[PDB]
Amino acid sequence: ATCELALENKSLPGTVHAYVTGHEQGTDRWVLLRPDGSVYRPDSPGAPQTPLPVDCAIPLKGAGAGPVVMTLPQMYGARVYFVRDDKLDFYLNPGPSLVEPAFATPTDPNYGRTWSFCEFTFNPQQLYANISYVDLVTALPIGLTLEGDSTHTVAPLPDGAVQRIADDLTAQAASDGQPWDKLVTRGSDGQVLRVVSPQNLMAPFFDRPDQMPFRDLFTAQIDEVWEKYRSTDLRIDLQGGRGTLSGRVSGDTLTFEGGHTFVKPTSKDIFTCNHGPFANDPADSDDKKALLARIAAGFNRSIMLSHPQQPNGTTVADYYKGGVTNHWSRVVHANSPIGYAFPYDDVRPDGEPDVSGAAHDGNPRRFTVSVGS
Ligand SMILES: OC[C@H]1O[C@@H](O[C@@H]2[C@H](O)[C@H](O)O[C@H](CO)[C@H]2O)[C@@H](O)[C@@H](O)[C@@H]1O
Ligand SMILES: OC[C@H]1O[C@@H](O[C@@H]2[C@H](O)[C@H](O)O[C@H](CO)[C@H]2O)[C@@H](O)[C@@H](O)[C@@H]1O
Repeated sequence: ATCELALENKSLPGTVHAYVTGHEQGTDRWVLLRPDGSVYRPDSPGAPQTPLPVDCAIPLKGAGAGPVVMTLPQMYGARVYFVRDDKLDFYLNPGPSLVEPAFATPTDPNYGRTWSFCEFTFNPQQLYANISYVDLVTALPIGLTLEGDSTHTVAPLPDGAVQRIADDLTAQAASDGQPWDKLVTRGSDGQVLRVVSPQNLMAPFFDRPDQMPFRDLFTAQIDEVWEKYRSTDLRIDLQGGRGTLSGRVSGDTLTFEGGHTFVKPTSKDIFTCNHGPFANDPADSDDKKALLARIAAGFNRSIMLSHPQQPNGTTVADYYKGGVTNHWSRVVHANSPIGYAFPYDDVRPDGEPDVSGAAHDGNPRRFTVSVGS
């Protein structure tokens, strides 16, 4: 089966291009959709850093003129990119391995361009798409609509969001002296191109951790939490009817009934949600994995001291209070109507609404991706 892909520019002036990349079903082979509606499957190149030998930029009709509609073949690990005025430079490495534009590295050929992307997957069970602010927010916000069985819509960042986000974060940096302003990327014309989450600014310095930005942001708060739960229980509700598990800190290990163990975390762990006690290990039981997500979420939201039982009984109003918190997440949530801002933002108290930026349908007919408003 297939379905229609509709690319639209609602209101921006001039020229916008879209790119569709992914892996085709089972072959695992990199693949790009072509302006003419056909598929381009590159062969492995003769050298690294080889320019994409076919032009796969898809020109969008003018703002308001309607959509470019083509046939979407099934694929996974897929993306839709947009870029204004220019095109994007893609490359090939021996494999074939597609070299993707790196929003968070300043030497990248596209670093100064105005571009964005969202991620999707289309297998025979469903089309699943996702607007996510876990990594970046851009001056080219994407919204989408999926028609099939149901109709699902995901609202974009509103016009101007990325400027507000950049200003709020610079304002934060002015007060706490932390490198929040370095997450901003401004072109040559003064305009804001994107803002990136702290982990994307920290990962360069994983090599040299003694120079990592933000390395000591959470250090005091973490020690406060660990000392609290040396003398009283931390109750984590696994939810879904699985009930709660109580934990205590012995020395530097937080241990829950069932022998689930978490070492003292670092600011790095909290921001990545994937190191220290939050590293994903396939050798972990499901309870251990439930505990991990909820504890990472609570540190990001700074509710570990205020709420000994969580997430049930907490609300969004409890999140991101005080000087030391995940201000990236706080500010993105303030300036966006829906979508996640950090890797475990999906943790929510029972009864609270789903605020994920995903849309999915088991029988997709048209997948509309748009820019502008
Ligand atoms: O910016 C988000 C991250 O993109 C990552 O690539 C995604 C995953 O591999 C996922 O499975 O597939 C989607 C496309 O459907 C990709 O976007 C990953 O490469 C990260 O480095 C990157 O920060
Ligand atoms: O669309 C890309 C994003 O897809 C995500 O993984 C999906 C969900 O887990 C869903 O339940 O199952 C579908 C498979 O049909 C997955 O595509 C999401 O977890 C991201 O990693 C990814 O960027």
